[PDB]
Amino acid sequence: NLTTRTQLPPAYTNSFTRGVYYPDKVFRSSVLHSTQDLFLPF
Amino acid sequence: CSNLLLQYGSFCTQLNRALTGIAVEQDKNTQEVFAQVKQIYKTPPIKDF
Ligand SMILES: *[C@@H]1O[C@H](CO)[C@@H](O)[C@H](O)[C@H]1NC(C)=O
Repeated sequence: NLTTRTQLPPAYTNSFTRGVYYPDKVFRSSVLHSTQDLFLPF
Repeated sequence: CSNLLLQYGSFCTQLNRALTGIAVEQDKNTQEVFAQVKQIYKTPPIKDF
């Protein structure tokens, strides 16, 4: 157990243009592919 | 159902593009018919014709 604690209110931050992953394992170049999936909103 | 439709995709882009072209074409048609002159000549007040 650890007790040397000092709680603070939950800090927040703006996440922008983050959380994009390759949706498949196919090589694809010069394409404006569109997908629908579990993605992190901008 | 939207996810199932999404694999088509280009069909509806095509359809919406066609209908947008039609709408623009109509506003065109009205312009070319009625907007022949870009000077709003107001009618004279006295009708001595
Ligand atoms: C302290 O440790 C015991 C067992 O390791 C655990 O059951 C208990 O929840 C702990 N209490 C705190 C305040 O960490």
